[PDB]
Amino acid sequence: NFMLTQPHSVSESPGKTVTISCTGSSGSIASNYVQWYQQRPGSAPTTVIYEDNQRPSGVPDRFSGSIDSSSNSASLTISGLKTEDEADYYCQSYDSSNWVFGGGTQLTV
Amino acid sequence: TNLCPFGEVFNATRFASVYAWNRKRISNCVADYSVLYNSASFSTFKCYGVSPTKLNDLCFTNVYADSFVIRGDEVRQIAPGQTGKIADYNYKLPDDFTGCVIAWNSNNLDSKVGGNYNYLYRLFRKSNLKPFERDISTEIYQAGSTPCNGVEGFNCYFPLQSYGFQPTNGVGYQPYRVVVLSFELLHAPATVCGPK
Amino acid sequence: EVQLVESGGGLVQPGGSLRLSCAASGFTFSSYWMSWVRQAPGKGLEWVANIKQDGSEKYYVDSVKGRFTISRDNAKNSLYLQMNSLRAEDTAVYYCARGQLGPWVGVDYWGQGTLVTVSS
Ligand SMILES: *[C@@H]1O[C@H](CO)[C@@H](O[C@@H]2O[C@H](CO)[C@@H](O)[C@H](O)[C@H]2NC(C)=O)[C@H](O)[C@H]1NC(C)=O
Repeated sequence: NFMLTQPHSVSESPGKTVTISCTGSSGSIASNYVQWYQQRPGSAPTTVIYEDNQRPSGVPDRFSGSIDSSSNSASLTISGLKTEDEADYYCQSYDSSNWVFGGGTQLTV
Repeated sequence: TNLCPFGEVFNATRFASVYAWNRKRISNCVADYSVLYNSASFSTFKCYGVSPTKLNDLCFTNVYADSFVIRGDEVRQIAPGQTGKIADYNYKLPDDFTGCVIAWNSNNLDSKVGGNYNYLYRLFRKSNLKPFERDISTEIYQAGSTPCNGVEGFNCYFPLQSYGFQPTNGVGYQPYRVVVLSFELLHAPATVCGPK
Repeated sequence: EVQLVESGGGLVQPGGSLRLSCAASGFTFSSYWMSWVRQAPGKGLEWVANIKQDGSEKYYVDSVKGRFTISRDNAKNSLYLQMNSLRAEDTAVYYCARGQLGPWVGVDYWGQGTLVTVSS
């Protein structure tokens, strides 16, 4: 029952910076790696950030994340906030012989 | 290529207590991390300092391995930084680790119906420990006043308490074997390294 | 480059048997884990199954297990998934996914996906 809690449509800023937080309920999310997947509806998704803080090749340096053990949540930060950043990001965490997935955050601009 | 004995570290019939954790070094072989991340029996595979993506490429001179038994509520206590009865007592980890932490559940192997009583732990100490120490002595604790001088009366309690392992409790109360791998490099030629 | 195309069946099949095959190319098949992820129309992502690189291990969740089987064939660089006894909530688009290091780090390359519709 490792349900992940994520708000919906929490990013309503045309500019400035973006912050998205996804937390866990059953246990500590800092024990295993938690990542975000950038998904374009009507198209194939791609990996924007993997592991704790590891940016894949070709991903711009604007995307960044952080891990906070006080609130048991993982954060995602976007700096540039261009028109290409329209996506819904799902937080994925590892469980014992199981995989979980977040609700998703529809990023509108 | 001579392969490092990763089998006996993980596939060990007997595991020591948390307060008496073993230490085994390995050198002059070829490390096989491909058997580690290709399995699914473990519950925690987190590597601090060294990313597991380049684990098969980054390679050093000495590798240290530990093994001890805890339960499910203090697996996060093994990580560097946080506190607890397994952090400020018994085991302790530095803040500059370049290694990995292994954790898996073994309930039937490490417990029976009658309840295990072969595992001990340091309940309380004079103070905290260094980033790497071993505590074997079973001396009686010192309260504000210590007039016992050899007895177990008031204000003088036994530091070792038996560990409760019964097969029908919750997930966090089940036994959890934990293996800690330590990676460091010295001014010496590399002994163990990734396959090519 | 990597090519991950599939030939799943979008034909309506209430409670029958349908097989999905996700072809792979551009990399060694018998070195990395394989997994399947499913998203409902208008809902979020969810996990269905995953399989070891040699086919020895396989895991599901409570709702999908007992009716879904999955086996890969590393000789022809392709994987197969077969399901039976479909129900109403299976109307979704199935994506075949590959693992970066195993079951821990997660997906690195995403497939195109075929939409599967079940109705009466
Ligand atoms: C610990 O023992 C288990 C069981 O014998 C080993 O798992 C097997 O390893 C061999 C070696 O490649 C594989 O061919 C089998 O498919 C494995 N079986 C299962 C069920 O996983 C395991 O490798 C051993 N651990 C180490 C570090 O060698």
